Amino acid sequence: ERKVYNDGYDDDNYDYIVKNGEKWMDRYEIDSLIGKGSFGQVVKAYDRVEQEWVAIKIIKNKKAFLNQAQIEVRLLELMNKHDTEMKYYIVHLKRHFMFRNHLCLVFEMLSYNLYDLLRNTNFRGVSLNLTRKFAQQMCTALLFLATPELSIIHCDLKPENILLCNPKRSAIKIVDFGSSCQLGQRIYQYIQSRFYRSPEVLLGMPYDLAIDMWSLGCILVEMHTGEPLFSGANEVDQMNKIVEVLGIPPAHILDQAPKARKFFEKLPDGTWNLKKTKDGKREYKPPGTRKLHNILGVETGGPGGRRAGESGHTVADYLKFKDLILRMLDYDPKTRIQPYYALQHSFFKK
Ligand SMILES: O=C1N=C(Nc2ccccc2)N=C1Cc1ccc2c(c1)OCO2
Repeated sequence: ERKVYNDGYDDDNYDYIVKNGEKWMDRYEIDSLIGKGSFGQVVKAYDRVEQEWVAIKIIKNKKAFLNQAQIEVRLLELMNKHDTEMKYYIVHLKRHFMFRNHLCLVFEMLSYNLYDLLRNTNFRGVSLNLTRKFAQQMCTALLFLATPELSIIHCDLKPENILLCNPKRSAIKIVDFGSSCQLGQRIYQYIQSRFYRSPEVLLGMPYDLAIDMWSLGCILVEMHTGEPLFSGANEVDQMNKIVEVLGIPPAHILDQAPKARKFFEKLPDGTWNLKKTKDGKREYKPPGTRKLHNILGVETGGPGGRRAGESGHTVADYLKFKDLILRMLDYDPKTRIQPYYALQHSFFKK
C-alpha cells in the first residue's frame, strides 16, 4: 500500500502534508508546524492581507472529522460574538474556509500552552502565585461558558488546551472546542482526556458543565506540582487513582451509576468497596490515604519541598489552595463548586 492521497496533498492519516514556505491563496504564508492532534494539525502562518501572524488549524480530510469541526466553528462563533468582556478568555476564530479538501480554522496567534510551560521549567512546576493567576482566569472563563445562552461544556480541558497570549506574561485563553457541546445536545460518552476525566463520565453517568471544573482541579494541581494528579493508564487505573486520594465515592452516586460495577462492588449491607483483587496483588494505596495535603506539601515546603523558604508559598496559602481544589474535586456534580462561588473563595482574596 503506497496510494497517493488527495492528489498527493495528504498523508495516510488524512492529514495535509505541511510544507514550510508554501503560500496559500496568495495570502497565508505557512511558516511551520506548531502541533499535531486527533483533530489534525496546527500551523504557524503569516497572513499577508491582515499583516499579522495567525495559527491555522488544518482539520483532517475525513467526513467524520469535518462534521465535528463544523460544530466547533458554530460554537466558536457564538462565543466570539457574545457580549460582556468575559469573551476574551476564549480564543478568537478570525475566519475559516475550505482548502484542498481540508476545513481550516484561522485563529489569532498565541504563545505556549501550559504543558509546554511546565516542561520549560523541567517539571518542577510553576509558582503558587502564578497557579492562582491561571486559576482565576479559568474560573471567569467557565462562568462565561455558563451563561444560559451558551451553556457550553468544553469536554477536554487540559494543559495543552490552555494557552498563554504572551510568552513573558500570565494572560491566557482556552482552545480546541472539538469535543465541546451545549447542555442537552450531548452526543458522546467517552469524553475528556483520561487524566482530566471526571468521575461521572468514568461511571457512565450523564454529565453537565461540572465536568470541566473537575478537569480544572486536576490541571491547577498539576501546574504547581509539575506532574498530573491522577495519572491513570486506563479507566480502571484512573478510577483507583482517584479513589486513592478521595476514597470510595458516595452510595447515592454509585447506586445510580451504570458502570459502577466496573470499578466497585456493593456489599450485602448496601455499602460499596473497590472490586476484589487477585490473590495477593497489592497495587494501590488504601482509599483516601494519599492525602492531597501531602501531594501539595502544605506543611513541608510545598511539592517535594521545592518551595522550602520562598516568598508567596505560605502554609496559610497552601491551606486556602487545598480547600478550593477539594471543592473542585467533589464526587457529586450537583454540589461541586461552581464558578460564581469559586471566584469568591479565600484563595483569591487580596
Ligand atoms: O484548537 C486548537 N487545538 C490545538 N491543539 C493543539 C495545538 C498544539 C499543541 C497541542 C494541541 N491548538 C489549537 C488552537 C490554537 C490556536 C492558536 C494558537 C495555537 C493553537 O498555537 C499557538 O497559537
